[PDB]
Amino acid sequence: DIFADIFI
Amino acid sequence: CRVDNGNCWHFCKHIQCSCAEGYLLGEDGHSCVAGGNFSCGRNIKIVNGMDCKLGECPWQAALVDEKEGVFCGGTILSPIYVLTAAHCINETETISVVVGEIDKSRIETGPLLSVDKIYVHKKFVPPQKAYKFDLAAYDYDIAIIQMKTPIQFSENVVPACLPTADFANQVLMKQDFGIVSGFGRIVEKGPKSKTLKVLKVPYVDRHTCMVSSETPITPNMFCAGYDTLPRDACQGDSGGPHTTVYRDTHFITGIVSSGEGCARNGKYGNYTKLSKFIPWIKRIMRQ
Amino acid sequence: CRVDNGNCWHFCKHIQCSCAEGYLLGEDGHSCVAGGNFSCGRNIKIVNGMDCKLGECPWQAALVDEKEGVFCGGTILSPIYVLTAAHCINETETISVVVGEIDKSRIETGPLLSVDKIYVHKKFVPPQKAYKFDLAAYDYDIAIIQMKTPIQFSENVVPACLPTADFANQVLMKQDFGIVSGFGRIVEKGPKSKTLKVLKVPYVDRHTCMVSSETPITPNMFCAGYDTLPRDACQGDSGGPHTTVYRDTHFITGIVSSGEGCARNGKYGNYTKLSKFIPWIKRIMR
Ligand code: NA
Repeated sequence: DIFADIFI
Repeated sequence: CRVDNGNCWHFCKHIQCSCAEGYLLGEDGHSCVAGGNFSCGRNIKIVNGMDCKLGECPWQAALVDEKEGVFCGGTILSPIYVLTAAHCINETETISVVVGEIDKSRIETGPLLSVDKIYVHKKFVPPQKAYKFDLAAYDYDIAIIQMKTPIQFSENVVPACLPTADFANQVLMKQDFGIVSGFGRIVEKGPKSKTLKVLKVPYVDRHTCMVSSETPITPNMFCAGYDTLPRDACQGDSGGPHTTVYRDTHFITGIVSSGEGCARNGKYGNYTKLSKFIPWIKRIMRQ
Repeated sequence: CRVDNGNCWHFCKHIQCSCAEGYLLGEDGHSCVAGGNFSCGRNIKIVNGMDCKLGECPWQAALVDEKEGVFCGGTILSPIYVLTAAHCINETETISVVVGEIDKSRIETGPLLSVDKIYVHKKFVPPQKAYKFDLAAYDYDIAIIQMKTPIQFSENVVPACLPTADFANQVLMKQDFGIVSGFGRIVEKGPKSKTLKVLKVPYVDRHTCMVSSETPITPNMFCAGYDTLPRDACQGDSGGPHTTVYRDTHFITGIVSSGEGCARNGKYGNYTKLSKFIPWIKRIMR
């Protein structure tokens, strides 16, 4: 898990 | 390729035809048949909707939270991707997914599929950003949840079909009706339905659309529903699917996004217009 | 090997010795030398700070919004990734990056760098969430920006050296001072500066930290500043680098996050305790 929310 | 759609069943391009994933080009060069049992868009064939029987809305996902329950819904793109609205993201403490169930109470208590990552469009305009910058609130209201492990498909759990921008533009949205479903509340400010509800709503023309709204309806959204007929989506339905049928096949066309109340006179429900986010979806999905 | 760091210039693994990215271990198994010209940390060597000369804050990034210009700062990790604060993300219409520049005016009028993706920490707590679920506001105030195109490094533009949790916990964060910079406000509620300012801020003891404010800093934060000396970060400085020097090399140790006003008596700035997020950073940089 990258423990992140990605904004594309 | 605007006269008969090039005679293609699904996608056309001048002409040459082609089908959505999990479909094969007919022996004639224009037809499209399901090349597998778990092909997208195959079915058993909210205010004032009818219960969506089991397997009638297989692409219907359920976003679930310990305290809040099912606050939103989504649409299965593939075994490990689920489309929803950006404004369903980061509004509850936790968040996980549930597919294949139509009974609200059973979903909540039952087990839950875990979420790995979550993509949110960078230009999403939350109400607060809107007022401060005078932007159209809930613009670019799109998001994609990536499951940690693949979802197990069945005749009750299968993805909706993704259209081509052109196809969704010239054929789909030129159709008469679209299907919307969710576990949202059954009455503005009313109770959450105990069952997965489904509803048919007609595409409304751009102009009629903008002119009847207190807030701007940007090119990235579109409205649907009825002028006076009290049918429409509502809170909790966000992220829910909006699909169009074309030759016994459902394609994703919209995403329950926003609305002024629920099922009000002279007003409609707003939806993210997927024909504007196909490349955005394709990019993610292909990785 | 917490005995003077094993007499090693950078990282000490219990003894085994190593160095920061772009550095080379000496023949003595202790020293670390610069592998290239754009090696991280290397330098030319806000309320009441100084004008950071060009080439003195090479890792300083400027986050740029069409209508609001520079609202936050960031820290260059590599040619592709820039470190910043979560609360700086999605709080404006557009977000571009600009580097190797210290003039506020020229940055807003000049050519910008395009942003591709942005990784916001999944546990970040905005004022919104902190009121709803009684969480600590600005906990996990960290985020990573991924440029569309590799940044061109030079004398004026180079990254800050990413440390190891240990090194940062046992050596860096035991130092007397850290350095911080940004284009933020020159005084609480005051105007943003015309030029990049840089400030030294002493490390404060976590206790003197819990005692100073109604708002307690979580274990993922640390505070730094002065008791009565009018020196602190301020609004617009968020995302900026808090670096600590060790053997003439600059390691990133914190991120400008929050604080009660700017430069108030008995209050200090709050920083994202970066040593808590090293593996988090390492995963995304893979
Ligand atoms: Na002070």
